[PDB]
Order: sequence, then structure tokens, then C-alpha cells
Amino acid sequence: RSRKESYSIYVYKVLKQVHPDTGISSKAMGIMNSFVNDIFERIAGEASRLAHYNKRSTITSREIQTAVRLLLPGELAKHAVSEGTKAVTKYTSAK
Amino acid sequence: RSRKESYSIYVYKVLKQVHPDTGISSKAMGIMNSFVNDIFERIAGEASRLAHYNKRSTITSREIQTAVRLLLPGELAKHAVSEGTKAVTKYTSAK
Amino acid sequence: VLRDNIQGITKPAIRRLARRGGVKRISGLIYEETRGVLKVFLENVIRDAVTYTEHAKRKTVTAMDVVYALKRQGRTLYGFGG
Amino acid sequence: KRHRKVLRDNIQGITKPAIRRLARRGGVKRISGLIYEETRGVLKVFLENVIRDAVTYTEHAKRKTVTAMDVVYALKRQGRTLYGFGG
Amino acid sequence: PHRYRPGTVALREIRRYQKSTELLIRKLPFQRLVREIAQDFKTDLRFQSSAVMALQEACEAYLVGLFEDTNLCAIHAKRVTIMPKDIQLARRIRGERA
Amino acid sequence: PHRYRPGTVALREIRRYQKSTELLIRKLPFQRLVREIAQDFKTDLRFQSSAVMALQEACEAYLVGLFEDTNLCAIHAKRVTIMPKDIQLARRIRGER
Amino acid sequence: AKTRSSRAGLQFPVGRVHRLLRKGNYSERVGAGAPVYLAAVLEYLTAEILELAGNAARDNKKTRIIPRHLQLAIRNDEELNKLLGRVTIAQGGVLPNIQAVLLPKK
Amino acid sequence: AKTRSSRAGLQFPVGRVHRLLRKGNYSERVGAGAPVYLAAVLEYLTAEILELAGNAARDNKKTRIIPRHLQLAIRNDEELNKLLGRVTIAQGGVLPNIQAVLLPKK
DNA sequence: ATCAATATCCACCTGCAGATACTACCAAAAGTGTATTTGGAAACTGCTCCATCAAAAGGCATGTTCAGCTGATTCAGCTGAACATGCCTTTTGATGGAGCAGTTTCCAAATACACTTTTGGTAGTATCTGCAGGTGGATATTGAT
DNA sequence: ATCAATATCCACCTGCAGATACTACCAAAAGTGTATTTGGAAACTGCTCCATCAAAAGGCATGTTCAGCTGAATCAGCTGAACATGCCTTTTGATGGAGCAGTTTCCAAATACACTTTTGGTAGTATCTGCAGGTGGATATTGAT
Ligand SMILES: [Mg+2]
Repeated sequence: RSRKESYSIYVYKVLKQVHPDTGISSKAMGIMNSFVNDIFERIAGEASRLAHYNKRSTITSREIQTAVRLLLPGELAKHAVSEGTKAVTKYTSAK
Repeated sequence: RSRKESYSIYVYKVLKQVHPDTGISSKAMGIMNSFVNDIFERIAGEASRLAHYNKRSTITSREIQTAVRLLLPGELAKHAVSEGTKAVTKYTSAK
Repeated sequence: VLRDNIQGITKPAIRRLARRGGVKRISGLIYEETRGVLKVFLENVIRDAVTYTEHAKRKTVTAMDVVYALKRQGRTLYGFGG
Repeated sequence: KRHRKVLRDNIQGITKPAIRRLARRGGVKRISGLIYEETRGVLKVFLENVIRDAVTYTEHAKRKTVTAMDVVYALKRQGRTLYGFGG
Repeated sequence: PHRYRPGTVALREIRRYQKSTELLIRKLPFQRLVREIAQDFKTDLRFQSSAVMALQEACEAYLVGLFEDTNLCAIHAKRVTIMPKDIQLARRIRGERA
Repeated sequence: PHRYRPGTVALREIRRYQKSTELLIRKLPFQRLVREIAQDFKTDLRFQSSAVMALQEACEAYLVGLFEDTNLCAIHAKRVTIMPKDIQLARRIRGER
Repeated sequence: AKTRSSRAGLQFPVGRVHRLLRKGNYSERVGAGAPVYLAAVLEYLTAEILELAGNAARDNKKTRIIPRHLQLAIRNDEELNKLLGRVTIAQGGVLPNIQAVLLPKK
Repeated sequence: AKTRSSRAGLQFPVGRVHRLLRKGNYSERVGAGAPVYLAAVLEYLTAEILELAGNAARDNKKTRIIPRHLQLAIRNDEELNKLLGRVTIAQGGVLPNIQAVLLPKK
């Protein structure tokens, strides 16, 4: 009965934005889920650490940004910081 | 000047109990301090992950114990577990 | 005709793994050596999974128990939850 | 400020004898002549990786001074935990 | 009476098994091994089906990787035949042992 | 005039440096190298002296370990002279490359 | 009532991510930006991977992405291979790769 | 007023361990026996390292434990060696160990 | 070289295991209104950190010599690849029931809050002691003969 | 073996840095004692999904044969170890100045918290179809002659 939450869905939307004529298997989606959870845990935990190292009690987007830089390779880190920065701006610039 | 704490004292007491005629250099003590902070973090971390995996909001001595088992090798585990359980039993019965 | 479970990991199976591995030619002592290695792998993972199981007061080892055991042994596995 | 001498080619301060001494502590009895440059390359990469990460901690704390802790945390991230300098 | 030269099938089998993703150990025997091993830690245990498939995926992935490394070790020593010592050297350097 | 044969001082040096713990790279050069590299990441940085020492302790320990692995790779190929390919094979199997 | 996701320009769920941050014990408090930023980084990487997986199914004359495609897309990309260097992709197999010295001479 | 340490019969500080479990964001709540158990576990490991380090100091005719003695102790003990397999002890050096083939003659 | 044996590729077909699609709740996001909390923005310290000068050793650079290691070459023997199939273990699919998971309950144990008491850290001075680094000088180790 | 060069060993001996020793102040913990909240163990049980097993399935054990790989042996060439020599650069230890970590005190801005709407996201159910295998025939690769 009880709810089993996943990203299997946001993933499907992104798939449709990126390859509208392409589907995905059950297993494949399982992998993508693990992926999202994994990266989520890596970034959060590193953010958690930064905040603690600086005796701060709060995880802001700056802790996320720094984490992403520490966790991701060169270009990957970089197309990513932009995306993240963009989202924040757009969410802010939105009455 | 701010109070920077360490486990220097505890470490020195335990040293006197096991080698009463033996001293420790401050470099060596720094190492010991690193060691305790490291193992502290490793166990505390495993226990946190553990509680969360089992949807508990509480880290009890039971989560410490399972962490210890996950973390330490064989004979170190066995012994750590007995000293642990022994310290709890005694503590519980000493109020 | 009895047999050691471990010997259930057959020379042809082991060879297949090696072939996925890109290996062209195999000494005959590899099969026993491989069995040994494989046993220590499963020992380590299973020990940690089972530890998770007992922590949950269960009598079933779940995919998550395994997944988590894998993760902390530095063998993270995608596709079985988590 | 007024001047501050340019740093260049300091990797060469990792001299052949120093490298030979590191190798001896690592048990090595005979050393090919090409090892010296190869080791300098490997060393540079390891330092760049650690320093990159330490400096990222420095910038995040808004300091201009890289600390032992900054280094210690970079080391740990990178699976080369170091005892003896704090943390 | 036709006959392929030593090596030619082997290569063929490499090209084959690198192309595919099916498991390569037979399930029941892998499954029995899991249970034998687990019995030694706790008795009368049951395993989700997917808990056993997880294990099998992980082991196979591990061993194939070890074989890549093992093979590089044989090649380093100017051979093309993988011996135990190659497996020992790879584990040694991976930090799994010694 | 007297000559030890090739290897005999090498073995002496191994026993000597395996027995001691002092840093084997000169401090001042190592420090310049650390400042060069960081300066290329961010200008106007200062370093706690213990930061530099930490880096140096950590680099020397990393290379000493890599030299051990490198040595095992040479011996595996029936040599006693470590070569770049030995460093390369060790790094690949470590997952450094 | 407007989802923070739609405000942010994202498919991935800012709310859910905000919540997972609260209840994973990462910190006493959580900025408003933090889950937007994170959600966007997760969506981004998801995209990049689906993109390359996509192409790999296409290349194999297929329309439905399977674990294999995800393996070919990750291990053939230098940066994704690094990010996921210690991860096993179930049912992924391995890249076609034979060491040159093992190839037949003649 | 008895410290919770003496109650539990420990040298290591239970209160301090309790506080660190709180401030480290490990979970919502901390059971009363966790810091007791944990402080005991750390006390035991430190007792264990000190024992072997002391011995190593006495073997080298020394009264004072330096970092080399911690390193000799840790690396000559299988289990400590494993527990600390990815850790560097500053000023530790390495274990004397020369590969047999490198020694002279036959 | 040509030729036969056999593996591999490619085009097409088609049932169904496994996708995608739809519906309809509902847990959990969003909206609202107070109730704390926090991260600075300024405004000062005392540091460590940087620079720099001079003396001094301790180690670095270099060139020469040749020991012995590496890699080439050659080869015999041993050892693993390739080979056909029915015996037998694995695979598949059908069926009771173990126990995971859903739900509810309630108190032993947790947080919270405001006092009271103590200890662990530092800083000022003071003393001490282990051992680093120097000294011969008696005991190996090595390599030439 | 025997002999000479030189590295090694060890043990005693003074200066001294780093260790231990108080002393004393105190500020921040830690502890103590109510008042208050609740997490999760305990007990009951619904219903997946896991162990068991019967018939259907197809991979593997076997023993023989010899291709070609591995490991041994020999050896010429040249690379890297040892060592003497000349002297540059690191080490060591001063001195000043300041750039900057590290604090503290006040709020405006931000985030948590209790309470109510208002969906987005899930489970359960209902259609829909991509492609896993099958076959047929052309084509490519391998190995013998
Ligand atoms: Mg530069």
C-alpha cells in the first residue's frame, strides 16, 4: 500500500525535453534513480561538512555551489554552477 | 585565546593506566587526537546513516553498537562491544 | 555425486567473466584462485548486509541491506533502490 | 604593495637526489633515469589536486590564508586522511 | 575435420561477452553459495530475490574488473596468460590485501 | 682506492631511510612549489606554515607509497629497476588513471 | 498556488528536495535558494546523461533506453566516467576493449 | 554530583561526547546510553593503540612515545593496520621491509 | 594464391513481457501569520605571516668509470585451447505460508528550561628530564686478493 | 680463507627544548531538578513474495591432441651506481610591519513553526507496442592446401 517516492518522473520529463521520441526501460529508470539519490547525498553531505567547518548552522546555495565545485570534474562542475545559479535568479525574479 | 579543546587528558590517563612509566610527545598526542576525532566521526556517521535507513530519529547505544560492528574489524569489534555494553550496563545501574 | 557449493562456480563461467574482462589465455590455477577471491568478496559484503538485517530485527536480507553494504565497501551499485 | 618575485619552474626544486631518497624509503634499489621527470609529473598532479580543494575551502571561508585545516579537509575528501595537524 | 587455432575462439568469446550484459554465472549455484556463506553469520535467513540479484551483479562486475587489471599485470610481465600471481598483484595494489 | 659494488650503497640507503622519518625533500623548494601552484589558482594567498608542512607530509607519504607499488610492478616483470611504465601500471590499478 | 519548481524553470521538485535536506540531518537550517540550486544541478546532470544515453540507443537502432545505453554513455564520457568512477551500473556490461598485444599477428 | 563518566567507569568524557553528538547533526535525538557506549569504544581503541605504542617505545629504548612508535604499532598489527589503512601518520615513516630478490647473492 | 568450413551480418516477421496511459484519491507541498535565529556590517585588536639580511653547511651539480642489469635471441618442453554430447544440474513455473509491512497504542525516555556547580583550558612563571647530537673507540661488513 | 677500508654500533656525557609542574582565574561546560513532549517497542495480522518442488530445459564434465606460450639460458651493449670534486642554496635566527584572522555588539533579514488549504505524485488499474528471438540467405573470416 504505502507510498514509495522516486524521481522516476521528473526524470521522464527531462527525457522528453531532451529526446521527445525516446523511451526508457524499468531497469534504466532504476539506475537513473540511484544516480539522483547518489549525487544528492554526495552534494548534501559535502555541503553539510562545509557549513559545520565554518560553524554555520545553515545550508545556503553557496554551500551547494562550493560542494558542486569540490565534487564534480571541470566542465561538468561548471555547466552545473551556471544552471544552478540561473535557477536561483529566475526563482528570485518571480513575484 | 578561545578555548580549543582536545582529548589530551583522557589520552594521558589511559596512557598512565597502561604504561605508568611512559610519556608522550605533543606531536604523538596530536596524532592521538586526530585518531579519536576520526573514529568518533566514522562511528557517529555510520550510526546516523543507520538510524536514517531505519526511519528512527534517535541514535541510541544500539545504533552505536551496530556502527561499531560495521566499522571495526573482528577482534577489535568484539572487544569494543564488550567495553561498550559493560559501560552502559554499569552506567544505567549507577543512578 | 556430491560437490562443494563454491565449485558450483564452474570453470566455464569463470572463463566467461575473464573474457568479458578481455583476457585471451588462462592458467589452470586461476579457477581455484578466483573462487577464493569471490568468496572473500561475498563474505565481506554479506557480513555487512546481514548486519543491517539484524539491526532491523528482520529475518529477511533485503535489496537495500545489500545496497547499503555495497556502498560502504566502496562498491556502490545502481539499480536496486537507494 | 611593491613587487614580489615571479615563481617559475619550481617543480625542479624536486631534485633527483630528493626523489631518489623517497624511492629508497619506498624500498627501491635501482632507478631508471626517466623516473625523475615522471615523478615530478605525478607529484605536480597530486599537489594541484589537493591545493585546488584546499583553496576552495579557503575561498568559501572568505579567508586569504590557507590553513592546516583547509589542507586536512582537502586530504580527507581525496581519501588521503592525515593525522597530526588538527581535526 | 575443421579446427580453429588456439586463440581464435578466445578472441571470438571476448568480442561476444563484451558486447552483452547478461550474467555469466548460473543462478542456482550462486544463490546456494550466498546462503552457505550467510548461514555462517546468522541461521535460518531468507533473501529477497532482488537482494540475490544485487549480489550477483556486484560480484560479476567486481570480477570482470579484477580480470581487466589482472590482464594488465600479465601483459606488464610480457605474458598473455593470466596467473594467480597477477591476481595477487592487482589486489595488492588496489589495497584489497597486503 | 676503495669501491662498493653497484647496489651496495643502494641497500644501505634503503635501510637508512626506512629507519628514519625526516622529510626527504628540502623545505624551501617544496614551499615555493606549493606557492607557485596555488598562485596559479588564486593570487594573493598566504599560508599557515603548518599548511605547508601538512602538504609536504602528505606528498612524501603519497610518493613513498607509490614507489612501493611501483617496485612491486618492476619485480613482477622480473626487473629490479623501476621504470615509468611501472609507475603507470601502479597508478592505473590504483584508479588514479 | 505556484510550485517553486515552475517559478524556478525546473522539472525537478524543489519542494521534495527542500524536505530531503531538512530530514537528512545535514544542518539545523536550510536557505531558500539551496533546494532550487540543488534541484537544478540534479536536473542538469540527469539531462546530460539522458542526452548521451539517448544518442547511444539511437546508434543501436533503438528507441527505449536500457541500462547498457547508460553504461556506454557514461564510460565513453571522460567527465561522467570520473564522476561515476566507483559506481556499478547494473546490467551495464563493459566497453569493447581488447589489448593490442592480444590481437592476432597473422 | 558524579560525572556520567565515573558513573560508567570511564576515563573518557561522556558529557563531551554527548555534546559532540548533538552539535554534529547526526540525528534529531540522542539516547542517554549512546555517548556512554561511544566514549567507551574510543577509550578502548586508545588504550589498545597506547599499549602497542608503549611497547614500541620500550623496544627502541625510549621513555617517550613519538609518532614513529604509533606508526610501528599500527602497521605491525593487522587490525589497526586495517582500521587505519587509508590514514597517514605524520612523521611516522614506514616499516623496514626490503623485497627478497633485491638482497645480494643467491 | 582457391576453396571449403563456418561464423557473422542483415532483412524481415510477430507475440507478449513490459512499456505507456489513465484515474482517482490523498499525503505533503504551498499559503498565511507570527515566533525565533543568524549572519553579518562596522570597529577593533594582537597575531601569525611575509619579507629580508647575513652567515654557514650541508647537500647539490657534474663528469668519469665500469659493474652488472636489461632486453635480444634462441629454443624445447609443458600446458592450456579446441574439440563433440548425454548426463545431469539448472531453469522454469506453480503453490502453501513465513514474516515484512500496515496500524494502533501508550509510557519510558527524550527534549526543554532555569538554576548550580565543576572542570578543562591557558597563561604566567618555574622547574625538570629525556634525548638529540657530539665524542672516541671497540665490533662488523665488504671487496680486493 | 686473510687482510684492509670503512661503515656500524653502542655506550657514556653536557646543553637544552620540550615536557611536565604548579598557580590561579574563570568562562564555559556539565550537572541537577522539574515541567513537557513523544518516538518507537509491542502487539496484532493482512497479504506479499519467498522457499519448495515437479517437469521442462540446455550447459557442462570429460579425455584427447598438439599449437604456441612460457621460462630457461646465453650474451652484447649500454645504463645507471658509485664517488670525487667544486661551490650554490638552503638552513637558521634574527627584526619590523601589516595584512588579516578572530571577537563583540546591535539588528534587519532570513528561516523555523503551528495551522489550513490546495494539489502533484503515487498505487492500482487499463491499454498499448518495442524488440527479443526466430528464420533465410548473403557475406565475411579463417584455415588448409
Ligand atoms: Mg605562475
